[PDB]
Amino acid sequence: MEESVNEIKTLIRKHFPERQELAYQRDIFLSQHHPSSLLLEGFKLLSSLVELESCEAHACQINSDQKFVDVILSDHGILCPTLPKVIPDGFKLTGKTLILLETFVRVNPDEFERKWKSDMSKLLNLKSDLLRVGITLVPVVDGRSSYSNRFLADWVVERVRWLLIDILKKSKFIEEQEYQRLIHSLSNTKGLENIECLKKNSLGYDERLNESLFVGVRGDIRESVIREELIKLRFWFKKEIFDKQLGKFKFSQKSNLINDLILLGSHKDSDVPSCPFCANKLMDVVYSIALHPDAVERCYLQALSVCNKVKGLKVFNTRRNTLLFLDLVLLNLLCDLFKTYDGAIVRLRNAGIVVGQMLMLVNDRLLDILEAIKLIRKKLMTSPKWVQMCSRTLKNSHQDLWLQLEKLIKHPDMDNLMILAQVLVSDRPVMRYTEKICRHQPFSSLVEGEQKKLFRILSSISLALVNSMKTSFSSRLLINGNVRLRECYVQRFHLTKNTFGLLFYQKTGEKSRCYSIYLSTNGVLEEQGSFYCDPKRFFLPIFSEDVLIEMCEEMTSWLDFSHELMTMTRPILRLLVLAVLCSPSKRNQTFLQGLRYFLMAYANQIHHVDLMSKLRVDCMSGSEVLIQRMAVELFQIILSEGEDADLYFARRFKYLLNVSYLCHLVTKETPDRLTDQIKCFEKFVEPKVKFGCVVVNPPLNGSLTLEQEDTMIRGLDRFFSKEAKTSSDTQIPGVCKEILSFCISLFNRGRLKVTGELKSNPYRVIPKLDELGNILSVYDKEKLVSTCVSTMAERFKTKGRYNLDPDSMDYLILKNLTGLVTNQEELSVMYESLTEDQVRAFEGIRNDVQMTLAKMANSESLELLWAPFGVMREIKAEVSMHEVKDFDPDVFRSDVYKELCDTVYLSPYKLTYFLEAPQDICPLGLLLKNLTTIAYQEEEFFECFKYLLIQGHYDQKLGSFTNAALRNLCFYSDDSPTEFTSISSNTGNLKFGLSYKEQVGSNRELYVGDLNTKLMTRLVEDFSEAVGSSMRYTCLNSEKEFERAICDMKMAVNNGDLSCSYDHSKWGPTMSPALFLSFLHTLELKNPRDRTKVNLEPVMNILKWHLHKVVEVPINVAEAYCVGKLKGEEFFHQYLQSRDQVPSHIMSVLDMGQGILHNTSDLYGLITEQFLCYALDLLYDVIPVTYTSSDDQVSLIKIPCLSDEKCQDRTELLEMVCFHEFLSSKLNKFISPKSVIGTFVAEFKSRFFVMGEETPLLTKFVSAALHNVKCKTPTQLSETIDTICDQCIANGVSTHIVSKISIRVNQLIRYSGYRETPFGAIEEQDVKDWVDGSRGYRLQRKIEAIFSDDKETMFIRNCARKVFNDIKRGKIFEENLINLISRGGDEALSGFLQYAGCSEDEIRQTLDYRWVNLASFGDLRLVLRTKLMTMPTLIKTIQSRLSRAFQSSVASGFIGFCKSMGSKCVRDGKGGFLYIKDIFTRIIPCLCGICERKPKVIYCQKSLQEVNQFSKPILWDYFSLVLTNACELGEWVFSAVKSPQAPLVLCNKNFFWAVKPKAVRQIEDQLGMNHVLHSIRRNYPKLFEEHLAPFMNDLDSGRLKFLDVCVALDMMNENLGIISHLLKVRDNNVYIVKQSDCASAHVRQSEY
Amino acid sequence: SSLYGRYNCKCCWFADTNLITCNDHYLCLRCHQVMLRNSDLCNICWKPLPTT
Ligand SMILES: [Mg+2]
Ligand SMILES: [Zn+2]
Ligand SMILES: [Zn+2]
Repeated sequence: MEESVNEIKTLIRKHFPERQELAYQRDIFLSQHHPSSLLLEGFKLLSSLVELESCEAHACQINSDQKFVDVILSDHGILCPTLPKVIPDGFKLTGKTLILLETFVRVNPDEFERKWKSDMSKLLNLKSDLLRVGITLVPVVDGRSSYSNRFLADWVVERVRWLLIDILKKSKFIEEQEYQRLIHSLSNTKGLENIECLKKNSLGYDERLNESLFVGVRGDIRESVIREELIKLRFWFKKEIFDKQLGKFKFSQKSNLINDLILLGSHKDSDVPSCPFCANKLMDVVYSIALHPDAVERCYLQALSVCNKVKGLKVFNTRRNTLLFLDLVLLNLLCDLFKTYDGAIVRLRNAGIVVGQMLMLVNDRLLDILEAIKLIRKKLMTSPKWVQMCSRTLKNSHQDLWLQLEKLIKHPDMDNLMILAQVLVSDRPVMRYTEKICRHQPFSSLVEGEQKKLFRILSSISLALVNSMKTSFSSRLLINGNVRLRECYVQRFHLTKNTFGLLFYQKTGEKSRCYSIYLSTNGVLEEQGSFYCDPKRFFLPIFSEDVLIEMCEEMTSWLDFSHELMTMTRPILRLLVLAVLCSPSKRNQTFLQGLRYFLMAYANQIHHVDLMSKLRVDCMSGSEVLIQRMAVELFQIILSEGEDADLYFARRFKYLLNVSYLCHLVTKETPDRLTDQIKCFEKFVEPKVKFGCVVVNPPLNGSLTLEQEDTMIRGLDRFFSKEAKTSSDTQIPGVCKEILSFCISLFNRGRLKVTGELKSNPYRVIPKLDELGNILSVYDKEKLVSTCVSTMAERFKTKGRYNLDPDSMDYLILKNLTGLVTNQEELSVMYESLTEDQVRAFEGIRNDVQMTLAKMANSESLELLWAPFGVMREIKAEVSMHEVKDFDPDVFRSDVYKELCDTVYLSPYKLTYFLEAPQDICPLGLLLKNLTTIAYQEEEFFECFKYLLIQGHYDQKLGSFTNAALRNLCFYSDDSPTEFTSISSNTGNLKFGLSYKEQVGSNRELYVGDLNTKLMTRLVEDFSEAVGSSMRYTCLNSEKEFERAICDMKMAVNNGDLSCSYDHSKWGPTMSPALFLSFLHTLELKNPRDRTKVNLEPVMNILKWHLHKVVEVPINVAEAYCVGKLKGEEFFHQYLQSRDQVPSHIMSVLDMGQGILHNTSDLYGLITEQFLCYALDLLYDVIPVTYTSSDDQVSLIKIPCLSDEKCQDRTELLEMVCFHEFLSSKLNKFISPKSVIGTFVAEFKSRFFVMGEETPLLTKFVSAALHNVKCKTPTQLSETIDTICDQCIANGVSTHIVSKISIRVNQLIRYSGYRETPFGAIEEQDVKDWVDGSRGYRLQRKIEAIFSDDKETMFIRNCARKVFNDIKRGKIFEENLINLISRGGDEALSGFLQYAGCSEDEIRQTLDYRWVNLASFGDLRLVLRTKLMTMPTLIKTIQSRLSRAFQSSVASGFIGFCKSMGSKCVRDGKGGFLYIKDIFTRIIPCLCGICERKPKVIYCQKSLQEVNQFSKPILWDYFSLVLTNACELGEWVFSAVKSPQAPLVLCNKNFFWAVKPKAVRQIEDQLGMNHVLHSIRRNYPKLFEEHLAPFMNDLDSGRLKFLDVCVALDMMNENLGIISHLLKVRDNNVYIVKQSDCASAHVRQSEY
Repeated sequence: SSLYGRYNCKCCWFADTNLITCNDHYLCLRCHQVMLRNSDLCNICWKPLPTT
């Protein structure tokens, strides 16, 4: 009895041997008694159990005797050569197609993925060399989090998983080298700092690593050495750097600035013409249209609706017979109406259907006469029937009502169809691909109506431009350097009573194309132009032709002081805002955002000397010359005028600043992805190659070679070797140890303005990194192919005879990609939610799955006849890229083979390589013959050639003492840290990966990390966040001192201190973790309680790992460089010269990951900035104060005396500020040329304070409101635009621009299924509802503005006043209402009117006004454009509250939203979704009294019988809003509204003052937890409604007053949202308004 | 300095000569008669212009 036969040797009699064999490992487990064997043969048995469950879950045979893949293929006869020799857990091999699986179990989310990637890429290396045998391999690996098998379950916690490690730890004294591996594996725990338990072995590299970091940094120097050193440094600086004019800063002059601006942007020496219209191909089309240069249609559009409904459901075989059947139908309908009606083609059918020789067709397409009929006579003469053979498939396989007539018939009457083709004679478009006659009138002479009309036509064109992506991304034409347009697409837009406008194009997708606007007024076509444009850059000016005109008119109204300055700058600004939109580019952003630096340099006194070299962005493409001329010519007409020039300079300053912020009109996202993915790799590696510390491909398991250590030490030695008396200025990265040691030494003893006080003790799915931002990874694609092959390879094993594979495989694929939320309807709504690139991803998966399943069937090297014929111009001259280059024949190119190299190869005499008939449910073993026949018949020829070359067997390359390294377990956790060097952590080297982030100036880089390297970074960032949170002047992650910096900086500009605005450059790439190590090594940071030194050694050992980190070269730039130059960039130089296989990993001393060590560098830039404050306070008379924010700062320096004339010494601040810049170079902080010094203007985080008030930024907030429409539901985007129009009216915009953004977002919802909701989006026609109001008061004013008589909404406010006075004051008190709220609303509203005392003659009179809902029985099922593989209302956000990457476009979001509002979206109870057209076509049209106060939003009861289940009242919602806001603001809401007397007062437009939000007096006083305990005492106890993250009895009190009536209203009514409000503080509370927006606002008193 | 704001006039920022005072702010002598014959005995609002 050694406590080993306790419940191991005798409990093993109790398990289930319910599968493969009898005792196989248990017989050789009974035998042993020696514990060294008894444990080793015990965990092997448990792992055999885990793999035996995991194989029969995937239905494979166990790898029996640990045999290799070579001998397991040579068992059956497939003789394969040498191979990477991997051991699988199991194997299937159903005949030339093998599944290989591995299983594992890792408990932790960190070491799960680092085993999954390891065995995945151990399997996926094996696939690339199974060409010699030609076997398709499919790998699958299952990792789980437990041992939850089928055999013995589930009191395994008392089984061998717990006590085998007890047997190990007890009997350790037998020979085994005992591990933390076996404890960490066999046990089960679920991670923070105190990493000091690891071993810390050291190597001979680490001592010379410490001889280069910690040598000259001492920091115990006494002060009177340092003061003498600084005085000597100032003497040297004023002798040999300054007074020789080698400083970096200089004074400004008010003439040389604007006389170097007009030689900077104003291109005088270009041949571009002077008028703007001729310079841009899209801007004269807008000019040409801006001057003017029903009983038949109802019988055509309804038939076309039926037609493309037939196109929706898959009916026929191919995707061309659908188009031929449908144009036969439309062509017979064309012949029909020609003879019945009198108002024919000549009079009435030229209202859009025929355009002259061409007619409308299925998916917004056009096709001409006499080529439609020449095309339909092709196969109808070869194939005999083709109509009765094909209309039978619509006769008994559709819903079989046809919705049609005698249109779909046999061989059409060609005789009168020739009369048709000769009436419609000729006018056919051009659509030209591919000069000095100025017929364009000057813009300043056009009357105001035609200028506004040029805005309108851009709105209409841009709407048609965005709609040009609605076309299906897999539909092609029939027939398929200017051209002549036979067939094309069309997107017609409407202008006036008879005029039209068309937009021809010829491809489908979401990128830039050739477009050609025509104009067909009365059937007469007309040329208007042609242009290239990228359509998803044009989302902004869609319905905004009154936001932009009122914006430009507000900016003009600021210049009120003088006419002939606003009658002169009015058309220049209009053409500026027009030409910016008509050509968006990154170059226009990077020009226009750089003029605020010019304006500050003109405003302040001192500026950098390389300022005018940074303002210049070089030009392309002609129109940018004119936009630069208009930018630099609008400046010198505001400033630099005659004798009264700088008269009111504050208005001119904010005017030109808001002109400079028109770079936010142009779209923030990327123009192309691959050019930015290149441009953010030659911005990552260009500082490192110049500095010279690049190693490529480190050995990556920790250890390094010799020369890589030497390069790392040489980079370290160059870093810490700047000399304190030389001229290596702000260009070269490093740090001198003398001034750094001065900074540390004055920080340790307390002499800086921040010390080591240190309150609050500072210790307190599976993505791959090569391919970031891509749609489908490699790992994810073989996951998904493995999923569908192993799923549908056993579906027709237990249900069929391998003979049934329909288009439900596409339902497998689509429900794996898009998840969920059947069978050719939701398959249609899933396929119409994939963007074009991920449509191509879908197609590339499904042909791969079909290829594998075609190879799945079993039930030759003697006959390979000719896959192409060997008498044409090729045998294997260029198709030799099948056995050497381009490894698999699936990615065989066709680019140089343009259009008819392939179809000549596609003429055999229909042999065995093709199949005789097209199938639909073709059995396996004959799929690829079906596929090549269905691609031959398709007129899709290169696909058929690839299927022949797969068919012709062209994929081969002519094949014709123990316990040491047994990681062969399912749970032995090798990926767990035990030891660590200075570079490693026993696991790896802290990988990272690159992407970009799409700012508006230039795309900043962005580093992501592995899961193991995302918590180490979190440890260090949280530590330095704590240490900096003890300090006082940083401003990165706080708000109290940010408002205090604002309150100091307003005072400093208003009194006259020197307020210098600084900006550092290349803060990311030039910092290094060696700098943070050498800084932090000798700090003190004394503890709060006992004042003892903090052990900073764990953060040293993490920052050494950060120093020695590795990154991944992105695979899309590593292919685009090897494609380039085919055997001119600084990164490309260090890609061609490397004599390895390829560079993929980059390791260097530099770079300090962008956002990865952000708070630590905030500490560094705080302490060294306070040191420079000390040095400038010592060496001068000034007293500085700074507000660093980890990238930039502001410094409010004041000068004590001599504010008098004849200075001669005070105007030599230049050596002071140049010396600040010199020392900042000495520390590491390089100052950029965008950093302007002086009085009158200060700027910090773009806030721009000024002598008078501040400068409001109209343009930034309006252009942020316009293209920030990201859409999930209409109420979601409605409150989103409410918060944006809230925070942009805090900052001084007027209410008219807010109301026109509101009208834009209302009309932008209504371009889809939604008709009009009384809640709408937001308040059109508003004034005062923003300061003393919230979302509830704006919806209340909207509903009170519907009833514009103030007689019906009153009698609801009086009821609310009665119930509210009877909850708080006297003689009635209500305490029983939760049963009345939850009973639905109608009877609830009658019950709350019963408390007030009402007659039955009026309690149903007010129950009559009612509105149609669409989210009554739930929410609308709309599937939106999101990523591949990415119950009541407030309960989900309270569950989100109790628990405390790749980017996308906006125009594609609106196209996906508009496609998911015409599907079966609305829900109706029992399932069975319907349309919105179906619901709104059943409404009975009546003039029933109620429908004549605001028609088709407010309906009467008697006109909603047929649709009565979607019908709620608004007086219930009006009562609910009036009650639940007066919970939390005011008793004034129950009064009336009257005019505020509107006298003839001073009508100034420029007397902006600030107001405080008055009368937001609540009742309840500091909620936050007192509703969660209220959500059980009066609610039904749904505290267990998914009781996640409890605060119950571990982490409750309550009894707050009104929440009993004021949470149930939020619980049942869908769109109040009051508990999201009262659990949050207000975001603005600083409201700044005009003078006449407070003398013309509605006055709603409390009691009046 | 601390009373009043710096010494410049608010109208044109760039003017520190023998200017005159005004209610909460200074005015240059050019800007005084300009804003006196611009509109009225005031701005559109009331910052400026005490009498001579
Ligand atoms: Mg700044
Ligand atoms: Zn012209
Ligand atoms: Zn003045």
